[PDB]
Amino acid sequence: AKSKNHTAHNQTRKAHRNGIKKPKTYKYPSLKGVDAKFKRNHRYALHGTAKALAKARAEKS
Amino acid sequence: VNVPKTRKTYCKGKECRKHTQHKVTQYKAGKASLFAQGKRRYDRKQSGYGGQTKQIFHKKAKTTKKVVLRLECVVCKTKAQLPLKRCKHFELGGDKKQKGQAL
Amino acid sequence: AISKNLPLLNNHFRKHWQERVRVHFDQAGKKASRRQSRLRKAAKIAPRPIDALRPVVRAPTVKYNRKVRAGRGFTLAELKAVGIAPKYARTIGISVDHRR
Amino acid sequence: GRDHTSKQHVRSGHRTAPKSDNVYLQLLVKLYSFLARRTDAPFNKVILKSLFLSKINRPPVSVSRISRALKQKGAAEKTIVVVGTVTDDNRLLEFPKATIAALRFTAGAKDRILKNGGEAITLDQLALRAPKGQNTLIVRGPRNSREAVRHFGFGPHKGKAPRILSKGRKFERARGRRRSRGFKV
Amino acid sequence: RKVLQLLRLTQINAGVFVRLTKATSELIKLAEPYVAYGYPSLSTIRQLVYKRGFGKVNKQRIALSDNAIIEANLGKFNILSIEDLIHEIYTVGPNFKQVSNFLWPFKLSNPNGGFRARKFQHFIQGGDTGNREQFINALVKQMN
Amino acid sequence: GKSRGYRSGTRYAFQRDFKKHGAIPLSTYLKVYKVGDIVDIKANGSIQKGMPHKYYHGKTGIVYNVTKSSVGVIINKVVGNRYIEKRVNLRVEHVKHSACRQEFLNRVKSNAAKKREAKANGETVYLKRQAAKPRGSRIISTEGNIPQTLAPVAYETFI
RNA sequence: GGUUGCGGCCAUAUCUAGCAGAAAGCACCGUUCCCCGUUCGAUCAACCGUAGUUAAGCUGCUAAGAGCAAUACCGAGUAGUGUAGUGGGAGACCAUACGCGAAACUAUUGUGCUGCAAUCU
RNA sequence: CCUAAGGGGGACUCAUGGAGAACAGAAAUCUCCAGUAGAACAAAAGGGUAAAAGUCCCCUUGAUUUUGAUUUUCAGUGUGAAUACAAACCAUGAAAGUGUGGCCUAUCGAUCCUUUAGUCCCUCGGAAUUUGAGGCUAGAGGUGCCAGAAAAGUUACCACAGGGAUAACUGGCUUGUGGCAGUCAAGCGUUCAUAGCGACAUUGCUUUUUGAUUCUUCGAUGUCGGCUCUUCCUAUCAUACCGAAGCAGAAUUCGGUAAGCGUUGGAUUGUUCACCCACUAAUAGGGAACGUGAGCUGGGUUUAGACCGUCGUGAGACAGGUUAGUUU
RNA sequence: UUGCUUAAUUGAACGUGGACAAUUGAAUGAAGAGCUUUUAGUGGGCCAUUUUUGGUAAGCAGAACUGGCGAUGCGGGAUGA
RNA sequence: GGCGAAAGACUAAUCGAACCAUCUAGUAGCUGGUUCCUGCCGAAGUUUCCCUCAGGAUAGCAGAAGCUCGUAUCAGUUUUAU
RNA sequence: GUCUAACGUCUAUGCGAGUGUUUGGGUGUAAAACCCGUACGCGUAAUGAAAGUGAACGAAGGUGGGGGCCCAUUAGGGUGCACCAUCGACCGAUCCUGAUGUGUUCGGAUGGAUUUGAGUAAGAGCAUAGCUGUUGGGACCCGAAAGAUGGUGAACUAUGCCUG
Ligand SMILES: CC(=O)O[C@@H]1[C@@H](O)[C@H](O[C@H]2[C@H](OC(=O)[C@H]3CC[C@@H]4[C@H](C3)O[C@@]3(C[C@H](OC(=O)/C=C/c5ccccc5)[C@H](C)CO3)[C@]43CO3)O[C@H](C)[C@@H](O)[C@@H]2OC(C)=O)O[C@H](C)[C@H]1O
Ligand SMILES: NC[C@@H]1O[C@H](O[C@H]2[C@@H](O)[C@H](O[C@@H]3[C@@H](O)[C@H](N)C[C@H](N)[C@H]3O[C@H]3O[C@H](CO)[C@@H](O)[C@H](O)[C@H]3N)O[C@@H]2CO)[C@H](N)[C@@H](O)[C@@H]1O
Ligand SMILES: NC[C@@H]1O[C@H](O[C@H]2[C@@H](O)[C@H](O[C@@H]3[C@@H](O)[C@H](N)C[C@H](N)[C@H]3O[C@H]3O[C@H](CO)[C@@H](O)[C@H](O)[C@H]3N)O[C@@H]2CO)[C@H](N)[C@@H](O)[C@@H]1O
Ligand SMILES: NC[C@@H]1O[C@H](O[C@H]2[C@@H](O)[C@H](O[C@@H]3[C@@H](O)[C@H](N)C[C@H](N)[C@H]3O[C@H]3O[C@H](CO)[C@@H](O)[C@H](O)[C@H]3N)O[C@@H]2CO)[C@H](N)[C@@H](O)[C@@H]1O
Ligand SMILES: NC[C@@H]1O[C@H](O[C@H]2[C@@H](O)[C@H](O[C@@H]3[C@@H](O)[C@H](N)C[C@H](N)[C@H]3O[C@H]3O[C@H](CO)[C@@H](O)[C@H](O)[C@H]3N)O[C@@H]2CO)[C@H](N)[C@@H](O)[C@@H]1O
Ligand SMILES: NC[C@@H]1O[C@H](O[C@H]2[C@@H](O)[C@H](O[C@@H]3[C@@H](O)[C@H](N)C[C@H](N)[C@H]3O[C@H]3O[C@H](CO)[C@@H](O)[C@H](O)[C@H]3N)O[C@@H]2CO)[C@H](N)[C@@H](O)[C@@H]1O
Ligand SMILES: NC[C@@H]1O[C@H](O[C@H]2[C@@H](O)[C@H](O[C@@H]3[C@@H](O)[C@H](N)C[C@H](N)[C@H]3O[C@H]3O[C@H](CO)[C@@H](O)[C@H](O)[C@H]3N)O[C@@H]2CO)[C@H](N)[C@@H](O)[C@@H]1O
Ligand SMILES: [Mg+2]
Ligand SMILES: [Mg+2]
Ligand SMILES: [Mg+2]
Ligand SMILES: [Mg+2]
Ligand SMILES: [Mg+2]
Ligand SMILES: [Mg+2]
Ligand SMILES: [Mg+2]
Ligand SMILES: [Mg+2]
Ligand SMILES: [Mg+2]
Ligand SMILES: [Mg+2]
Ligand SMILES: [Mg+2]
Ligand SMILES: [Mg+2]
Ligand SMILES: [Mg+2]
Ligand SMILES: [Mg+2]
Ligand SMILES: [Mg+2]
Ligand SMILES: [Mg+2]
Ligand SMILES: [Mg+2]
Ligand SMILES: [Mg+2]
Ligand SMILES: [Mg+2]
Ligand SMILES: [Mg+2]
Ligand SMILES: [Mg+2]
Ligand SMILES: [Mg+2]
Ligand SMILES: [Mg+2]
Ligand SMILES: [Mg+2]
Ligand SMILES: [Mg+2]
Ligand SMILES: [Mg+2]
Ligand SMILES: [Mg+2]
Ligand SMILES: [Mg+2]
Ligand SMILES: [Mg+2]
Ligand SMILES: [Mg+2]
Ligand SMILES: [Mg+2]
Ligand SMILES: [Mg+2]
Ligand SMILES: [Mg+2]
Ligand SMILES: [Mg+2]
Ligand SMILES: [Mg+2]
Ligand SMILES: [Mg+2]
Ligand SMILES: [Mg+2]
Ligand SMILES: [Mg+2]
Ligand SMILES: [Mg+2]
Ligand SMILES: [Mg+2]
Ligand SMILES: [Mg+2]
Ligand SMILES: [Mg+2]
Ligand SMILES: [Mg+2]
Ligand SMILES: [Mg+2]
Ligand SMILES: [Mg+2]
Ligand SMILES: [Mg+2]
Ligand SMILES: [Mg+2]
Ligand SMILES: [Mg+2]
Ligand SMILES: [Mg+2]
Ligand SMILES: [Mg+2]
Ligand SMILES: [Mg+2]
Ligand SMILES: [Mg+2]
Ligand SMILES: [Mg+2]
Ligand SMILES: [Mg+2]
Ligand SMILES: [Mg+2]
Ligand SMILES: [Mg+2]
Ligand SMILES: [Mg+2]
Ligand SMILES: [Mg+2]
Ligand SMILES: [Mg+2]
Ligand SMILES: [Mg+2]
Ligand SMILES: [Mg+2]
Ligand SMILES: [Mg+2]
Ligand SMILES: [Mg+2]
Ligand SMILES: [Mg+2]
Ligand SMILES: [Mg+2]
Ligand SMILES: [Mg+2]
Ligand SMILES: [Mg+2]
Ligand SMILES: [Mg+2]
Ligand SMILES: [Mg+2]
Ligand SMILES: [Mg+2]
Ligand SMILES: [Mg+2]
Ligand SMILES: [Mg+2]
Ligand SMILES: [Mg+2]
Ligand SMILES: [Mg+2]
Ligand SMILES: [Mg+2]
Ligand SMILES: [Mg+2]
Ligand SMILES: [Mg+2]
Ligand SMILES: [Mg+2]
Ligand SMILES: [Mg+2]
Ligand SMILES: [Mg+2]
Ligand SMILES: [Mg+2]
Ligand SMILES: [Mg+2]
Ligand SMILES: [Mg+2]
Ligand SMILES: [Mg+2]
Ligand SMILES: [Mg+2]
Ligand SMILES: [Mg+2]
Ligand SMILES: [Mg+2]
Ligand SMILES: [Mg+2]
Ligand SMILES: [Mg+2]
Ligand SMILES: [Mg+2]
Ligand SMILES: [Mg+2]
Ligand SMILES: [Mg+2]
Ligand SMILES: [Mg+2]
Ligand SMILES: [Mg+2]
Ligand SMILES: [Zn+2]
Repeated sequence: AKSKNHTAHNQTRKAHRNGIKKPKTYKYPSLKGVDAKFKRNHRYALHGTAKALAKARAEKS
Repeated sequence: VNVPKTRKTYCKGKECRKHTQHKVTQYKAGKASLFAQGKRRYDRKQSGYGGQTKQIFHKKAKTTKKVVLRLECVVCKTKAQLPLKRCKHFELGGDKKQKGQAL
Repeated sequence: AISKNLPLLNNHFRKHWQERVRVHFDQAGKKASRRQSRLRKAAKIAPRPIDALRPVVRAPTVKYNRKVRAGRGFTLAELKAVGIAPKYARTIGISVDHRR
Repeated sequence: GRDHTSKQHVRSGHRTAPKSDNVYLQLLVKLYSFLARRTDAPFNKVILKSLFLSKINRPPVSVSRISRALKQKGAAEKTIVVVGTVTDDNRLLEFPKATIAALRFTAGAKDRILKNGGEAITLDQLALRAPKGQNTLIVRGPRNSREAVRHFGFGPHKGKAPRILSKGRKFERARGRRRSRGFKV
Repeated sequence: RKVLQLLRLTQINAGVFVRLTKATSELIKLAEPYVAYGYPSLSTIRQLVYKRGFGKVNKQRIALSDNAIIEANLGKFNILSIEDLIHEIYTVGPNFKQVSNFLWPFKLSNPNGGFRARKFQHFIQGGDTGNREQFINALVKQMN
Repeated sequence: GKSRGYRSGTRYAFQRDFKKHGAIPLSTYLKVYKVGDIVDIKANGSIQKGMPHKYYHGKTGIVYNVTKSSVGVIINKVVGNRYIEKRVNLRVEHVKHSACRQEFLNRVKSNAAKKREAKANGETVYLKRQAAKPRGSRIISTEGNIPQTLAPVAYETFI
């Protein structure tokens, strides 16, 4: 038998018809893998932060 | 490979929840029961005519086995299992190495 | 044989299934003949009703307890309570169930 | 010859007409083809486009969502526009008096809107009392609650629903979903 | 190929105006084996814009047959006439980018009198590609 | 037999610089990395824990996680026809702040100071950067510099 | 400015051979009951600051010094290299065109700078 | 492969050289100086390492527990391996710290079944108790063709689907090999490089060798040799005319123009090739699908029968010998 | 704001409020950008320049980038993927 | 199965397992073929796994349907900084 | 390259938290058309091996965008469905804690956890049809060498016998 083993010919053509596209960026990236101790605490700081801001607006209504 | 007959590792028993001293023994596979469902099914399948019904392994390649240590806690008698790497030789509580001695 | 993201099917068509295909072309014809037989039975035995009186019984199982449906026959105690003998009751259009 | 920087002869990829041959749905687009062509009001261009959408692109709008949409600040008398069917919600404890313009109303929805003092009008009746869509509020149904979307983008560690006909412990639960049976993805 | 596409040179005998910076110069260096370029005279610019000048209006190639088209598309850049556009191109003005991109790429014919015997070699070595500098005016006269 | 191990082909990439082997100067351990910082990755062959893979040697990215002795960096790696976000855990010995931030943050401050001063002066200033433009006209004086005429030299053998 | 303690960059700071070094500091230096460690109070441990010394350490200077660092009408726009031709040459290879452009070599110059605290002729 | 060759701490500095010390010498042990690593770190090699990662000493078990994230191979599936944290429990050190196996890059294994450990928890479905069995979580027993069937031969009695994706002829590229020829000229040639030769080198040509390759042909191009017959090439054996000689004659040898013209009869062998006998002016070498089988012949090779030797337990094998085997 | 961190009133992350207005911070281009579902054929390749490995070499075998032929006619190279 | 003074010979021109009918339209990763027109778009011989090497699955390349929006912010390119 | 059973995507249609008359019953101008309803299927709850448990802190949450609509007066503000990114809350499983109590071994309140589910978070489905795609079927059409079951042959021929 015996055939072609390997070639990257035509592979950059195929990647550039519709790809080699940069991913979109968002204001909030996903926090997967950030330290758990900080992430647990970041929950309490934000919930408490929301409490303070909620009261400031409830006064101003 | 030389492993001491005692070891201080974590004990998962709820009474202990800590490092205790553990007696080290080599794990031994138990005798195969005749009433395990797979043996019950296997005996029924082999019965009658048809010959051998389940495959028989032949193409052995490994030359060792994984040695398993049975760690029994002296406080609560909870057993633990630890697999070791593949060793052709293994002793439990052998003579410890003496470095510096002559031949 | 396996391709794409599809559910795996269980299509039991590995026997000689085509020798055992019952197509109900005679649904309307059998309906009509059943109606004619039923009319025939009624004209045969009029004015006695074609249906025996059936009891009312609780459905078995925890799923159909709430429902109640027509049984097979009135029990011997029930017929005793209305003073009808089972042998006589079967002759006046009443169904009997010795089992219930 | 040309070195094309883009694909040649490409259709727009948007519906320019309803796929439906319902003669009465095309009469409404004829009204809003005229309105989108001539009023400069952005509301009318959205309605003409929305009349082309397919059934899965016009999810049913419950009357509870309109109730929640009417509970926005300063929205109690806005006119609700639903290009599709407005369905009933028997989980509501109460419904306000409201004017709702929709393609279709279910019997519970129409009864409940009118029972609570509201109006259930069609989109042509809307185009006369609001030819520029003044003081309106368009409500769209949930697009991603559909069952087919559960299986979209399925793969390892993707968390989507397998396409499967039966459900139970014997159906695609052993090897690849459990560390005691090999791996988990 | 990408460089020529970014210069809006996507056919043979297509012409474009480039303001010389360093970025655009290195661009032209990349396209050098495939282009003939040079320094255009004022009359060459006028002849190009008058005969083959077209504007890109709502993605359409429209002849510059009246100053109102130019005003309606470049009045925010103080271009009210074909001569304002020619002046803005020749003495490269503060709004050269907008004025040259509004201009559809010029579609010239083949030269009346032909090219050299073999085009695709530098103008210095007897070919046609590369920088010919003032003889681009003679070439545009041949091709426009 | 093909060999494609983790550190294959890193004979020269993971080497220390010539006459720069040994202990790490402690400014490497005194630098402070915050989430959002841009850092270059360059593997230290002498620290084997937390080493980046050879792909990330020479790549630049953003810190997303800060741990006891390491930082997490987001790299976009090309896989076929798109980019994939790679999240690499790196000890700080293999990490350095990217110097491209401080120039751009300096261009922002300079733009702000001149703009507020033209506003103070009631004038305008133009802040967009420009590529180098062709040089203007000029006059060459020949006092002490009369042109010297050169000619091509004949061929010689110097062996 | 010197000196000590802790340092940053880690030879412009290293190496070799000479010479010099006020004040203070550092150092060598004296002793072995105690804590401590050694075959050995040599190292390490403790005590005295008392008996002595800048001999050494250290610091500075000297050397067509070795090494190191920097610079360049040094070499050299050389080697190499991206791009081009229906260029040369049987070929090996070479020239030209639009660009980028070394290393060795040579010459010259230099031989630590500095942060915190304390201290001194 | 390793209870240390793992983990922590501490102390020391390795290869080698010089100069010295009873037996003692090139190598025993001791001392000083020098010593950027020229050593050692299990095992291949690379990287890494000097108040250490190396050598020695002390203490230990982090080679432990729960599961998540990530990197490499990647489909961004699995496996292996690794990285950084979270929550425990520990080791070590005065401490800061470090430790989730081996300084880093290789050292390994699914479903089904069994076995052990854990939780002592769920089920055995009319209700209980106790055995037994079945479940949930983690290991082990293994697939080395290592993403993982349960597996010996022969066919010359043979069959089928195909394949010029692939061998055995010709043909095509190449020309190592084979064959033929040059240039330089150290030597040979009584003297004398070149009458005739010519080493060490070096440039070529040819396709009458064998290799190398697998482009054409496997819905078939009849595969050896001989016989017959025609033609072509020249690198010329003879014959014609000539030049050269270490050409006195005779003979011979080298060379030019030259393929016009000829180049045989036999023993043995299927032979091509070979080797003899003999004639001859000479008995040159080749091509034309290794010319030439609807031209022949069919001796060889290569179906089926059969014998022997060697091999095989055997069926059978032999590119070994032998005999008989339809040429449309 | 916090249950994380600092000797701390120190920091970390996420925030309230305020200031910096179209030269909102290089060039060139952009028949616009982003997103989703579903499915075909294919999974023998070959060639040219250049880099390049084995081989004396091959119209030989094997890789790298690009462009091509395959899948493509047309003018030229007589003829020729 | 027969029969064989043995050739795997003969057993109705059929023999290293006769003939007839059925199971049977046996299976085939291998051959061959596969029927009207025009218009637009338009490939792959590459990745990974497979008793995988003439085959599949998988990703890629391609078409179709669109959907959310309307210059938002993208690029097989340059410049500058690093 | 067909038909069928069961399916994936898209589209049209009816109704819509429901939906599907046709198994069947009624009826008929009689396989049609017209009508009926109990059940049942799918959907409206998930999760765990199972015993079992079982979806609102809040205007059914917050942040950055977001068409449309509203107030404006370049600009700006308000309201922001669908949808995108992100951080939370709720239900099931797993692990930790373990209140009053108790058939003293049961019970599980409360508070937690880089864990986990094909879930909730003001329903979206059901049904019919069409193209295309999937699987089983002879399965695009034609094609083996073979395997099995039941039968017919010694008029040829092989061998025995009998009579010539
Ligand atoms: C005599 C002999 O050598 O043959 C034995 C056979 O007797 C044995 O049969 C056992 C039989 O095996 C099986 O039925 C299969 C089960 C799993 C498959 C295979 C055999 O075992 C595997 C292979 C491999 O491990 C082994 O190989 C198992 C060895 C074993 C030995 C005794 C009991 C159980 C297992 C994987 C680890 C998983 O388990 C598995 C995937 O291939 O199971 C019954 C319960 C036993 O009675 C029965 O053992 C006896 C006494 O006869 O199976 C082994 C594989 C054979 O080697
Ligand atoms: N362990 C041996 C096996 O146990 C059998 O009997 C056992 C069973 O009846 C029961 O075993 C249960 C079993 O039902 C269930 N399916 C699995 C569960 N892990 C077992 O549990 C058992 O094994 C675990 C493992 O170490 C032990 O910790 C535990 O004490 C023991 N009860 O408990 C018994 C052991 O205590 C037979 N005694 C013996 O023949 C068989 O080989
Ligand atoms: N002249 C060389 C070449 O010869 C070839 O033809 C064949 C012959 O030359 C030679 O074949 C030989 C044969 O001569 C000889 N007498 C018997 C041998 N069995 C044949 O083949 C042998 O050689 C070939 C080639 O390496 C290989 O297949 C193998 O080694 C062997 N079978 O090798 C070729 C293939 O077998 C080409 N057809 C030709 O075009 C080319 O010129
Ligand atoms: N024909 C070509 C030549 O003839 C040659 O022929 C040879 C002889 O026949 C001849 O010799 C002479 C000849 O020159 C002369 N003109 C005639 C004379 N009869 C010959 O004589 C010769 O033949 C006779 C008769 O048979 C003999 O008896 C005598 O021995 C022999 N020398 O000269 C040659 C000397 O041997 C040779 N055969 C050979 O060189 C070559 O074949
Ligand atoms: N002085 C100019 C030079 O530009 C060079 O590179 C410049 C370009 O040539 C280069 O562009 C490359 C391009 O060549 C390559 N083929 C594709 C790659 N995506 C581009 O990369 C660039 O663009 C991407 C986004 O597209 C950005 O991440 C980033 O700006 C840059 N890496 O990146 C730079 C543009 O940003 C080098 N950076 C450096 O030698 C030098 O700065
Ligand atoms: N050695 C420094 C490294 O070089 C980088 O970039 C250098 C080269 O990589 C870069 O080369 C670019 C090339 O990337 C790009 N793809 C094509 C461009 N023509 C080349 O640029 C070249 O030509 C331009 C003018 O055309 C010159 O300015 C430049 O010096 C020259 N190298 O030009 C730079 C010359 O120094 C960065 N300058 C620097 O930050 C980095 O550390
Ligand atoms: N009741 C089970 C079966 O349902 C079949 O019918 C099913 C199909 O006709 C129909 O299929 C629909 C499909 O049309 C629609 N576009 C999407 C929907 N997911 C499918 O439903 C599917 O999923 C449901 C479970 O959710 C399964 O029970 C059903 O078998 C399966 N076809 O939905 C019905 C729901 O069951 C048949 N009547 C019969 O085979 C059997 O009764
Ligand atoms: Mg292949
Ligand atoms: Mg291979
Ligand atoms: Mg039995
Ligand atoms: Mg038996
Ligand atoms: Mg049986
Ligand atoms: Mg059996
Ligand atoms: Mg077995
Ligand atoms: Mg066996
Ligand atoms: Mg055209
Ligand atoms: Mg919901
Ligand atoms: Mg997850
Ligand atoms: Mg099943
Ligand atoms: Mg695991
Ligand atoms: Mg003319
Ligand atoms: Mg490690
Ligand atoms: Mg070690
Ligand atoms: Mg150790
Ligand atoms: Mg140490
Ligand atoms: Mg050395
Ligand atoms: Mg040496
Ligand atoms: Mg997580
Ligand atoms: Mg992965
Ligand atoms: Mg992995
Ligand atoms: Mg590996
Ligand atoms: Mg590990
Ligand atoms: Mg600690
Ligand atoms: Mg730890
Ligand atoms: Mg582990
Ligand atoms: Mg392995
Ligand atoms: Mg295993
Ligand atoms: Mg199991
Ligand atoms: Mg076992
Ligand atoms: Mg089991
Ligand atoms: Mg029971
Ligand atoms: Mg029990
Ligand atoms: Mg092996
Ligand atoms: Mg395999
Ligand atoms: Mg494999
Ligand atoms: Mg054979
Ligand atoms: Mg025969
Ligand atoms: Mg071939
Ligand atoms: Mg040769
Ligand atoms: Mg020679
Ligand atoms: Mg001589
Ligand atoms: Mg061949
Ligand atoms: Mg043929
Ligand atoms: Mg023929
Ligand atoms: Mg022929
Ligand atoms: Mg001749
Ligand atoms: Mg002659
Ligand atoms: Mg002739
Ligand atoms: Mg003869
Ligand atoms: Mg003869
Ligand atoms: Mg030949
Ligand atoms: Mg022949
Ligand atoms: Mg012939
Ligand atoms: Mg013949
Ligand atoms: Mg012949
Ligand atoms: Mg004839
Ligand atoms: Mg023959
Ligand atoms: Mg013969
Ligand atoms: Mg013979
Ligand atoms: Mg024979
Ligand atoms: Mg033989
Ligand atoms: Mg004969
Ligand atoms: Mg496919
Ligand atoms: Mg495929
Ligand atoms: Mg091929
Ligand atoms: Mg193929
Ligand atoms: Mg093809
Ligand atoms: Mg072409
Ligand atoms: Mg032509
Ligand atoms: Mg030619
Ligand atoms: Mg018999
Ligand atoms: Mg035979
Ligand atoms: Mg016969
Ligand atoms: Mg057939
Ligand atoms: Mg096209
Ligand atoms: Mg396999
Ligand atoms: Mg193969
Ligand atoms: Mg195949
Ligand atoms: Mg084929
Ligand atoms: Mg229902
Ligand atoms: Mg639901
Ligand atoms: Mg709470
Ligand atoms: Mg939860
Ligand atoms: Mg868990
Ligand atoms: Mg309890
Ligand atoms: Mg949670
Ligand atoms: Mg068929
Ligand atoms: Mg058959
Ligand atoms: Mg069989
Ligand atoms: Mg039979
Ligand atoms: Mg007879
Ligand atoms: Zn214990």
